[PDB]
Amino acid sequence: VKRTYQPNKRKHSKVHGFRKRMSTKNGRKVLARRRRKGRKVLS
Amino acid sequence: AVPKRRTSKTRKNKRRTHFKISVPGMTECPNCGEYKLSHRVCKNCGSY
Amino acid sequence: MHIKKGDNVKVIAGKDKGKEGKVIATLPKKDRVVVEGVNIMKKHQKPTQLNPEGGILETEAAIHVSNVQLLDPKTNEPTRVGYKFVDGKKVRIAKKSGEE
Amino acid sequence: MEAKAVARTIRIAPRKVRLVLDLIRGKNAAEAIAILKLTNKASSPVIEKVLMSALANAEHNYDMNTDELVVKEAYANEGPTLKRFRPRAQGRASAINKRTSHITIVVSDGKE
RNA sequence: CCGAUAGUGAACCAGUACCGUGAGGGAAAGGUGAAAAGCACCCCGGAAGGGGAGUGAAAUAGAACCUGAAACCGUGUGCUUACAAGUAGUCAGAGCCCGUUAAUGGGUGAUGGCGUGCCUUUUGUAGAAUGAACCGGCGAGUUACGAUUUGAUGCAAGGUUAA
RNA sequence: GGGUAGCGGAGAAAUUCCAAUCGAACCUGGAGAUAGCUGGUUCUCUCCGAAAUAGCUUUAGGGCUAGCCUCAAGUGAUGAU
RNA sequence: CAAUGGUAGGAGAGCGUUCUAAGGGCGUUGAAGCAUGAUCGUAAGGACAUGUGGAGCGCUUAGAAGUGAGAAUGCCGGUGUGAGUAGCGAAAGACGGGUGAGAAUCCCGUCCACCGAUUGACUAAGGUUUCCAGAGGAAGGCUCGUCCGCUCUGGGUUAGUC
Ligand SMILES: [Zn+2]
Repeated sequence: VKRTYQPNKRKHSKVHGFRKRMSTKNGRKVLARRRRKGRKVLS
Repeated sequence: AVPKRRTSKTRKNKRRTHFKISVPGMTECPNCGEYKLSHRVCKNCGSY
Repeated sequence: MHIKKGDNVKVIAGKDKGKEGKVIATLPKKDRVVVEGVNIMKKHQKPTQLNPEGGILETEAAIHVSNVQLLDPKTNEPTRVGYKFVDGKKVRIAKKSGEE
Repeated sequence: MEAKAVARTIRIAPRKVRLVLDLIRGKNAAEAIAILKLTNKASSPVIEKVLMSALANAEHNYDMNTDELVVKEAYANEGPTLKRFRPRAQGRASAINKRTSHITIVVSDGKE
């Protein structure tokens, strides 16, 4: 059976990722939130 | 299909009354004073 | 601390108390001088790369500096130490006699 | 007098070691060496080098005479268990126990 | 005020293993000894493990290393048991084995009498109505303000202050 | 390789699919939503000790007042046979 | 002299647990905790002796509370029963020699089998050192293991035209 999640390096970085996040006002809110929690990776 | 009560320790040790093993035949060898199984070769200077 | 690497001291605690000795190394971070002849040790000298199988290797172990007290030179008995400024520098004095 | 030997955390379930110890309990050590090397069970090679080490402790450390030595006590104690898993049919796991054993063997010349 | 199931999620290389495409969710895990003085050397074994010797007050204080409960798993034994119908006890009671916080003692137990768990919920449960596999931890009428009633204390035609 | 996003998309139409989910996805917050319903609520002795009935109620497996219990301070034979 | 069965409930008197005040005590000649015992009080409960343990802890009067568990298809840990039971994941091996403490299972040989529009050869994506050579056998491997995609310490990817 085909499963969800067929991985894809370039799709992964265009939908989730630093520049995509820093493009929207709500994406910068995600990254602010993860910084005050102290996550080791932000995106 | 599934146990209705647990098994007590008493009832478990009675079922295991017969779960044991016996020693082998294991006679002494005439060539070397030793021990070997009956009707098999000796594992010590193999003679028969 | 208040004891240096050359002073001769007495031991006022431990099982080797009442012994006069000389100081040979201080170890100030953990506060434990190594006096000569006190606190003898028995280490198992294993076979080394450039040594033999050995035996027991006698040596000295550190001692807490609170179990030691200097010796004023005149009377030769234990005493605390103070300071008085002379020659522009700091100077140890024996609290019951003159300078060290 | 008595002499002792132990093997700690031998990776065999204590139920399985115990079948073979009930064969040599109270036997003369010359006959029990042969029972263990003429038996087909997995613990037999392990148990007999606990038995030979106890006979060696008897002659070297205690100056005994191996001819009249006997197996006085032989037992297996539960050692600590490892935790493992087995995947099952529809997303669920089940528990495996990897159980160990402490083994003790006492020999004695039977005197006082 | 807490004292390692507590106190921060985190006393420890914690927003970390790990889980999720992502937003996000989110642990477990402290203690050698005063001092490493951390077991030279011999013996069995391929090693692991062990028995001695030694260091130390102490080594079941030997690195999962303060103490070490219960459930559970064993080894040895004193009394008992293969004609018997058991909610497993209790009251009566021989025979045998022991000897105390020394008092009309302790262990076992042939045989006799009488005896259908506990909780919850119900008119009524041995219930074939509910819940619990066992052991351990820890898990539910608090205290702020206001009202009322009772006790107890000061003062009394007066009593009492708030910021 | 791209685009359509939940008070929304997509649908040769089945209440079908939108990350093993869909009569309205998932995650965080308001938040200890509310729960006249079920389940739990932990030491010991002593004294007393009942109700499953009126009446009203979008009210009958809920509630309120009275009837029946207790404790205290009064009244003083007014209770029973 | 008289009273004393008791659920829902009302009322009274107490036992024990942590912390504080004041007073007075005990502890390396061994405190607390733990274990065992044939002891004491009307109950909740209190002592004493020994064993282990290694530094703190009771008593009296008063005060203050995260103050007492057998039940919640309770929460977390760790141990049973079922039980030496089910299973051990599509398909063919045999023998000889060798290596080793240990061989059905590792290496070499011969024969036999199986796929062959594929169980062969390439290559995108994806994965990121699994690649190679020496060494190892704790755990992983559904058995074993002297072996390994596992552990150890040394290496390995070369472009004007792909
Ligand atoms: Zn022979």
